[PDB]
Amino acid sequence: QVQLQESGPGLVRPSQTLSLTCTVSGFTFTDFYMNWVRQPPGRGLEWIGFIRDKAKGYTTEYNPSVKGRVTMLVDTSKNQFSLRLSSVTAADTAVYYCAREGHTAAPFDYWGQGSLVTVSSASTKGPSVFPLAPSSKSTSGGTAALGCLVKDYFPEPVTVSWNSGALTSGVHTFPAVLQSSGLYSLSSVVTVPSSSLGTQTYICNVNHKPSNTKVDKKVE
Amino acid sequence: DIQMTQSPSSLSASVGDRVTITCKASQNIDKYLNWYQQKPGKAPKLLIYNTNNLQTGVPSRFSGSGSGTDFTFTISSLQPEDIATYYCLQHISRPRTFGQGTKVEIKRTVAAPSVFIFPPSDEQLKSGTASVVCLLNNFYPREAKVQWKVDNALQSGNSQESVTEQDSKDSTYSLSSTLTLSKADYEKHKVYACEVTHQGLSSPVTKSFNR
Amino acid sequence: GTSSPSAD
Repeated sequence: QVQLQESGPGLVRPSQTLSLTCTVSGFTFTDFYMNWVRQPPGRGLEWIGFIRDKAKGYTTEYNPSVKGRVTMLVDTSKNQFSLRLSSVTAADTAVYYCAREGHTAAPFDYWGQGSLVTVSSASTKGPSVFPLAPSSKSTSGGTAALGCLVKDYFPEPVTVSWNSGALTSGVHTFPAVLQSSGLYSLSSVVTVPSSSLGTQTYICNVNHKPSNTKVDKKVE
Repeated sequence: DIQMTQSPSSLSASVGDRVTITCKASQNIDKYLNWYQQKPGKAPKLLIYNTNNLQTGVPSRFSGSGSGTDFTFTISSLQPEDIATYYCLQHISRPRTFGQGTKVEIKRTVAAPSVFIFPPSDEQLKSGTASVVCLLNNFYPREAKVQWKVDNALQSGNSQESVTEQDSKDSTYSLSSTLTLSKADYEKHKVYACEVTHQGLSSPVTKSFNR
Repeated sequence: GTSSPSAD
């Protein structure tokens, strides 16, 4: 089980320094290079650079596109690679990935989940969670729809799971919309059997990492 | 830098079709051209490396060819789970550069939405705001019209909607429309309705509730 | 390792 995981998404102020960590396990990470690639929301991919392996002393190559603002580190005692990008601007808002170089199949054979970093001077705001209860007005051929409304947060993203990860089938976690206030709202809905509404419990687990706000809400 | 240009930028095909995407480099890249598949919200995944080598576990329906400046990626028989954006990537020299990507979408038969409506929660009402949610589940095609009615008066400028990406199993779309009013405004009317019109519906479907 | 010529 090769695993890569970027540190949590969140805000960076303009002209300040973005910092991320890429925590790895399941392979001899000191035998492979590690790349960083980013993807500006709604745009394509950009290779930022790579850090080499133990044999090469972890020397680096960066894209001239970020020329001089980026450094890439390793802390072998922590199974971690780090990315630092200084003096950020609006252009640096993106989902940042660490991607293993690989050996035969290369480059980028394994990727982390990615971490959205938003450049902004605004303050973070954790969401409110309200239930969308199943009812007669949400009844279709024996199935029932239910969900949770996740409102008034900034910035993206928010993570929603159901029953701590045990419920994944039939879930629709809609793209957020931007409200007039500048805050985002989303709904996450699940269609289940109407017959077991009385015996099964459904809980939406909402995690707005940028604000370290975790909310659990039972949908009755 | 080597610039990579992909074509087309997007396309729609039926399950079973042969799909061919092209990638051109501004200058030679020998064989060092890889292809990645990415689904909305998920990281890219390596499918093919160095023109035509399938990554372990990748289905045999994917393949690639070409050399020098001109390359192709082919899905022999498109499957529903294959909808994504596909990127080419040259790595003969630094900086490594990606194509702009090709979004592969599926056309299928018409599927009507199942419509659900949700009144505002007591919790939210407590707060001072009243959101009413209309859900349209699993329809195709993506084009659909929602119309909010509050005692038969067509509403304007108090709702927001968003549509999902295409489903990887049934190739459908879902849409959520949210009407937001103040509690005060919410407690002025009785019948809150969501009118859905869609190609898979003989006549518009309504879902409403009396406050 | 890498088989990529741009790695080194």
